[PDB]
Amino acid sequence: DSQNMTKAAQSLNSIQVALTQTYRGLGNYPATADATAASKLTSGLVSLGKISSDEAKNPFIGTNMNIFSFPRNAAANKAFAISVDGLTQAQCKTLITSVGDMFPYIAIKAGGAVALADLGDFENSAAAAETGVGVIKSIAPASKNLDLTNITHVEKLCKGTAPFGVAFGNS
Repeated sequence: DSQNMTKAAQSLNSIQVALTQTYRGLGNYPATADATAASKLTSGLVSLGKISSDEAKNPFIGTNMNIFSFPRNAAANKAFAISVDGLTQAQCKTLITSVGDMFPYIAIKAGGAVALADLGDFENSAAAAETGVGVIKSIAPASKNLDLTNITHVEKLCKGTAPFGVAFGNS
């Protein structure tokens, strides 16, 4: 389908549904200062049965996807991002165009794993998809969101050296 892309889509959907159902009425998502805390958050949610072990798995690398909380219009812990790390460039581009329509926010880390600082702010970081890296889709009104009619965006998407991490966000 490819099988891993289909599985990633399913899992990413299941996780964002679980996060929004669980935490929207609680005012915030759980704090995550760094990727260590993000990893512990995912493991915690598996342990509550909110997401299954298999849904938490990054299908490309076999370990849990990190879940970060990050700011929204300066308010702490008001958005989340599910990070899919360890991708090849091809997997980065394919995944974004396969599941991206389900997420208002998308950011890319080239050459490493997603970190909190890479995420910026859910509402105030403008997308610059013509650069193919960083925030490439967001609700910021000044955003230049990924535009598959633009060959520049298509070619530059997931620019750089591997591994690639892609963060899929919502609030």
